[PDB]
Amino acid sequence: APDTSVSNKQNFSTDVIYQIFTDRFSDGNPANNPTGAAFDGTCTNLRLYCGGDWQGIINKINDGYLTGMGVTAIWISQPVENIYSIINYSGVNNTAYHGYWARDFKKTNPAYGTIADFQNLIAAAHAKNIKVIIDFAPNHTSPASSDQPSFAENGRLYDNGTLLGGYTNDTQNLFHHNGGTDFSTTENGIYKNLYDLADLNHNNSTVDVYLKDAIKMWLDLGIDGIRMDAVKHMPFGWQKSFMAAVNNYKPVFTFGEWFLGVNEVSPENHKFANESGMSLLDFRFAQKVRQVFRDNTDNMYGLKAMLEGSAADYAQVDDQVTFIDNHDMERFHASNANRRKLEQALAFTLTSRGVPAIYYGTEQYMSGGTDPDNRARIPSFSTSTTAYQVIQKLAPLRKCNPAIAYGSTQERWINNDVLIYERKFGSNVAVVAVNRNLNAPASISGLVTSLPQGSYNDVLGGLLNGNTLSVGSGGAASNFTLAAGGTAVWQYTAATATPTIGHVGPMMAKPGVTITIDGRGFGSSKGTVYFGTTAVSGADITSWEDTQIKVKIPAVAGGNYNIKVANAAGTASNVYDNFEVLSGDQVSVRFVVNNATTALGQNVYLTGSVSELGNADPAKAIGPMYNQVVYQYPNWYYDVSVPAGKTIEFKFLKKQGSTVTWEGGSNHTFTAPSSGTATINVNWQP
Ligand SMILES: [Ca+2]
Ligand SMILES: [Ca+2]
Repeated sequence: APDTSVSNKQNFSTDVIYQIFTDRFSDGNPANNPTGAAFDGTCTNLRLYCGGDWQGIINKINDGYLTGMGVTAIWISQPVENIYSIINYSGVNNTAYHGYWARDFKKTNPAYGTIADFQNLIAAAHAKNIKVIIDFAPNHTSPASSDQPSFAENGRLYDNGTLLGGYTNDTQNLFHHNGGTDFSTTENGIYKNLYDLADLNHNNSTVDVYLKDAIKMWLDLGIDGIRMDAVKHMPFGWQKSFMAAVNNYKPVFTFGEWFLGVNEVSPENHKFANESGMSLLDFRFAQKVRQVFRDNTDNMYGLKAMLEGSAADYAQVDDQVTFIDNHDMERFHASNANRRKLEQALAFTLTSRGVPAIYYGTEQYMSGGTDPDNRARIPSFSTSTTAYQVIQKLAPLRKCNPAIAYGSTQERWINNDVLIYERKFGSNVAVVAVNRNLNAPASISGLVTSLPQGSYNDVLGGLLNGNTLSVGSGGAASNFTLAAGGTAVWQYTAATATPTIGHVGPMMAKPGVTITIDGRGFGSSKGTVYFGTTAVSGADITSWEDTQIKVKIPAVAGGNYNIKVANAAGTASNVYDNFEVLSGDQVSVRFVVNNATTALGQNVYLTGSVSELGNADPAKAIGPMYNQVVYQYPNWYYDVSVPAGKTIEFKFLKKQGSTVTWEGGSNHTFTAPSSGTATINVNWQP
């Protein structure tokens, strides 16, 4: 099918996701309502159980509210069974209405619905061209206390009914026991508890296997995507082996939550997004958009710079999940005023790079503070709101215009309160002019674009005070007046001649796995897929359309490659870099090194005989390794996803500045496991 089909689990750029907090959306079946002190019919107490369930969600689907909006995907609350306990925090009673306090990843939450209810959810949505993304929190279980078993549910972890263990008396070692986290360091915040949430020990074979088994169950259910929780509070090494597990099996678009504060740029966030095998939330995009349209703590210059920087930092920026607000921030809309700001941001976000998300109720101009004041129940389902329209107008541009789903981003006109950017993909253009100044009308002159010559009517139909554009020869738009707080969208579409790739996914898998190349001008006739230098043609190319191709990863050596297509004729497309062919199925193995003394700025990295280990390249070495929590310096440690059932030769190195000091002697060798975790404790060879 076309890259624009509901069937495409690997691509989400052309969609518009709608983030729904299940319990605060629609109550379609009163039956599953929690009782007693855990329920609040009125939803007046934003910390109890309101009644939101899968049923209600289906009800909004077939009723037109969702589809009307032009929404194409829904990311819901964690489907899994949560704890029933009614925890009390310094007086206030709380619940797992949020869906993060899990007890059993193999069962559903009765409140949300039953397996059937869920399956009904997947079928109801699929029937309408709506994708389904589920939240999955493999980080912790629930709140617990080592010294107090009776509190809550002792972070107990079940396995489809059969009790695995609990925080207290963790003899199996399913959990971590290094106290809570202070967020001081990336390492510290991984191996230590988050508040009171009993951290899971993925280093345990029992926990690693089980979790990789829970997601599959959901996989086989119908989900078209996952939303990893606390991707920052989980061992990067282990996450990659998780992704490897999903990919090598039933690949699906996966993104995670790596919070970012105002003006916050983490080189670590980039590396995770780039190499993990999954995208992340675009806090970088979101944080700035707010400073530019809501709190106004930066100008369009701050906006442009972000757009540019981000574009080079993330290897697959067209994979980041953009938004203006969510569960972890207050509502973009200030009760106080000017809704035009929200709408401008809304306009901004849906016509920009990446996959746009929309927090439920945003189209209703919802207020509130930080959680729980940002999870109130949707106050109405009216389709007359200007924000619903705006979404209803620009949303489908991701499906109809490719420059918007795969285009690039270039500034073309800008000052303090104005920004005129253009998306460009093949012979597809689109220019979005935005005037944030709410008190003045901007006068633009000298604006140049890629649009052909002719008139261009504002897609928004003057909805945001946007005008019709007059583009003369050369692409030199006439002198027009951008209305105050105005917003306009002119675009140009056209058949694309040469093969152009706009997407690839999964971006990480072993040989045999089937990838989904997306773009335009591939031709209706089967061609050939090049994986670096190796070609792919014939029966190994499961499918070929003008928009999307489906080939099987060739039997090549694990490592980074380039994807490039050549239509039946022989014409070579554009190159798509950063594809990782794994040496095979993966496992999470923790590496240990003794007496690795060092000096300031000098750290320890790990390299090895596998692509997964950097193939001996020091530029591609693993680390810097950790050395404070689990193990203490001079002992260094690190969790690395390695090829399963393979004899590996490794050697440690130390780096300080650009200078590398190698380990002495011959490589240490060991044999990774064909399943589960494993630890390798060795000593530094002088
Ligand atoms: Ca209900
Ligand atoms: Ca953790």
